[PDB]
Amino acid sequence: MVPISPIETVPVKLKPGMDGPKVKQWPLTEEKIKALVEICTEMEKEGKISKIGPENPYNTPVFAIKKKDSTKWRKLVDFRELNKRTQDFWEVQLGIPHPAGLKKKKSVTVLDVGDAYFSVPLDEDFRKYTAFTIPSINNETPGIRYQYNVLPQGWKGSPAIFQSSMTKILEPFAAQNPDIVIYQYMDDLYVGSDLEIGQHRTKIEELRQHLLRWGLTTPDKKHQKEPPFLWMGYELHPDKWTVQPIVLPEKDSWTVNDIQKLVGKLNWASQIYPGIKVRQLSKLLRGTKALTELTAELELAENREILKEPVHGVYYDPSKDLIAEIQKQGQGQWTYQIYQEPFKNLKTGKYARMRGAHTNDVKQLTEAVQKITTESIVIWGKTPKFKLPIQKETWETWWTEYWQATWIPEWEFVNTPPLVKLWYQLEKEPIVGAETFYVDGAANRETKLGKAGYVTNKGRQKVVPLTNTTNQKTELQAIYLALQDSGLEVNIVTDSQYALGIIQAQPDKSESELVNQIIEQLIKKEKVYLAWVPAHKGIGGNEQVDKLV
Amino acid sequence: IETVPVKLKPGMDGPKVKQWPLTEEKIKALVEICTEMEKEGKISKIGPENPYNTPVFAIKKKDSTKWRKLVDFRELNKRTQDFWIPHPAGLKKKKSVTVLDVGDAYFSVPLDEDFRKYTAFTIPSINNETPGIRYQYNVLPQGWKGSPAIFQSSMTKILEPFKKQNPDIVIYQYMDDLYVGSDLEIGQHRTKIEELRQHLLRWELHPDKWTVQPIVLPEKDSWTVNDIQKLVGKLNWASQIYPGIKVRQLSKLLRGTKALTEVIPLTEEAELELAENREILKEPVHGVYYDPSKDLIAEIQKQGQGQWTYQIYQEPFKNLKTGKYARMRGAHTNDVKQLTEAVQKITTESIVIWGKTPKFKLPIQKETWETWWTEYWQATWIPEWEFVNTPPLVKLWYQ
Ligand SMILES: C=CC(=O)Nc1cccc(CCOc2cc(Cl)ccc2Oc2cc(Cl)cc(C#N)c2)c1
Repeated sequence: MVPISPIETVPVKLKPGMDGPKVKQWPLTEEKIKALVEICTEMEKEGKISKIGPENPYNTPVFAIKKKDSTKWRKLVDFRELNKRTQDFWEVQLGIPHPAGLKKKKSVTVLDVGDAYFSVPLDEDFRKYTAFTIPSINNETPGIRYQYNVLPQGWKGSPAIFQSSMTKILEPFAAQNPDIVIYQYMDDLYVGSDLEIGQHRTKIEELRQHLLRWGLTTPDKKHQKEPPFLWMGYELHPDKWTVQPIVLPEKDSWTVNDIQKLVGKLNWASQIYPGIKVRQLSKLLRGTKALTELTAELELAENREILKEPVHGVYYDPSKDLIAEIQKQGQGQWTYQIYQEPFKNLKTGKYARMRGAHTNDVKQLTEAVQKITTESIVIWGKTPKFKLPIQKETWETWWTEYWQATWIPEWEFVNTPPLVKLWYQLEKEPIVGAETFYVDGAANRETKLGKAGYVTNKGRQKVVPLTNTTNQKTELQAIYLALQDSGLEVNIVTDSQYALGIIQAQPDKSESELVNQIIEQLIKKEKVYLAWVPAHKGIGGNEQVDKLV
Repeated sequence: IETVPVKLKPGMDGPKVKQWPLTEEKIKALVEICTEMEKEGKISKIGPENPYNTPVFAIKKKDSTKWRKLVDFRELNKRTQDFWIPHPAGLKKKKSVTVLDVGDAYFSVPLDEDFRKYTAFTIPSINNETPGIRYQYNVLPQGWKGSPAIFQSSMTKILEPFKKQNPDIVIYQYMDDLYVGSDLEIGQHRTKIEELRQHLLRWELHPDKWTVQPIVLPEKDSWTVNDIQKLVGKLNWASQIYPGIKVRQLSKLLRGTKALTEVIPLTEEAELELAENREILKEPVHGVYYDPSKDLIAEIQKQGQGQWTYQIYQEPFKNLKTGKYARMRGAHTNDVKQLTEAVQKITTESIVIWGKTPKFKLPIQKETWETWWTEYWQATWIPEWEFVNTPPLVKLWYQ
């Protein structure tokens, strides 16, 4: 009998002010009661549990669920109340590794630990609260009473405590064997090395002996898992990886739950499949929080054609440069590919414009860059070099004149149309020899009726009356009218802080048709100088009188 | 060497703050730093029974090519129990002030064994491959509000000899930094600082002329319509700050639908109204006082060509401090490096003037700032901030 090293128990307490779980045992069939007693008796022999006296006041229900096969019954303990009453543990395995991050290893072995939670002891002081009772047959005897001596499956602390224990044991072996790379995830271990398959399977055995010293079971038999490995909905292959097949439901009538399931399934496909877009379906979801409830459908039918051809991703090589390329898909949609070698994509993806009233392409590309940047630092611990469909001169003009501060990391122009551009550019000084339009607009709140127009320095004038409008709508129309009726160069004076704030944000597309018409006018002008004055101060040409009448 | 009792504020649990992604070299930097801190007892590894967490990252201070560890103790500091020194008004009035790092001193003092579970941080792993290394501080941690307050007694004893030697040298402490001022205006102040350096081993900023820079109006021999229109707009804005500003005579010049580039001669009445407004803006603002119970607000505007303006206030139009920052520092091509340096200079000025930091209103989208500001940050503290997404029309007026 060689000595097993002890696993140090994690000290566990309950949430403050909670005594513990006192929940009555559910009624059970005689066959279920018998089945539970057989399982528990074996476990008590194993040391997983021990019988407890009447002193313990805490109890958690137990149920029996039967897999028809082997007429077999499995014990299910419901710790939900003790889970609510148990302390908070450190955030554990938030997120999962992404396949494009894995480097290539000549040999890779996967070991799944068995009865892992039961191989790790529980803190003696907390065992009192894991108590359950097996009802007696006919309820003519006191029910059998048990407590756990190890980490119960389904308990709150079991995953966190297991992973902490597993790391501590693994740390020495990894330092001793730097050539191997070991990854930890849940009840599995991924060991990879560029070693010859001989020395690899040798160190795999050495690691298994190392776990034996602390009493951890491992698959010594030729591991049932062999490449390809299916892991977290990924198909993993020695030189390639891809997403496990995606199932998009087909129904003449699609409930809201299917669109919520179809949009997420499309997002998952987008990490390796280029050109996936779920914008039209997500718009249908909006305004609806109920499961029971298509223009768009051609793009969704196009997604099925895209998903019909197989697409795979490569693994990451730290020696080569990391590169990301972005394309404008239209309707605020962006598509990107991250790769190190041409046509060999580690991963792909999409970006959707944030919910805004106005916007432009340069801002959206900037946001796409930030997202890819954060995603890449997560996955590869570095920022990629960017290939971007914007001229250097265009980005230079934008950031030097944008009122906000902005930055894009190292990048280069790629001439893959459509190219992001600045559609219009306001002047910074008034234009000599350009006619000056003083504009104004106003509406009556009660009647919703108003006027918009202008007076100019050459005596040109116009006032147009309007039906279903507001002060903000009229102020914009006035500017719009000045643009329609002026030459290619024009000075426009307004008092609307609302309009200047819209124009000074430089949209190239908008929700309001009035804003987009102004944009279309600005694009046609050679020079436009937009100046602001305070209203009702008697500035000349500020004909509030004409539009208010 | 006796740990002092510390607890959280009543009704407040420890900080539970998500750690954000770090580049590989910053992870490698922190691994080297925290391994050595373990050997020196500064920190010790911890387990999953600790649900608390505070973000940590790495920076390179100027004059060094060695990584440094910064912990974002903002959430802990706000949840930390308030600890029971009036701010030195002389420091802002002193000709020259020098800033020193006293953070290493805190590591000699043990931390109360009960409070350490609240100083938990996590070195992250790339791609969630291995779980993060979790530590907790065994000694007083840099960046914590309780670290200067607990060490105040020791520091008072350490610098009591130097203070008696030089009673014209001001001393102030904020976080892990020591602020030493003087009216000496001597290059020997640099050596006298070396005297304070060795004295610490045994055991350059100068105030701006104006707290609030004046509002100025152009002086011209010929005015255009556009010139008079921009003037009336500025004066109307200043009328919110200053009482007697009048725009009536200048607006009467604008009468008629005149072309923007046309020159208007000023009347004698219009000249007078502008001179009376000049005189109004020469005087200081009326009844502007600092309340230590209120927050300071700092707004920054990007002016172009590496120039940045800012104003510090508590009540709008009652500015306690305004100023402008230009730089030849290695930030000409990067707007975010400029803003981050600007945010640092303004917060330092804020520490000197009131001994507290302001809440910034930054002219930048959140996602851009959050992705990059740690790349250029060099200070042991971190202020608070929010994001301005609507362009201010006032930008021209501060220029
Ligand atoms: C016959 C050759 C062969 O099969 N080689 C091979 C197969 C797949 C991938 C790789 C390269 C990346 O794989 C790893 C890389 C490192 Cl450095 C460490 C552990 C790795 O394996 C992991 C990783 C994860 Cl996160 C999850 C899983 C699972 N399930 C397996 C190589």
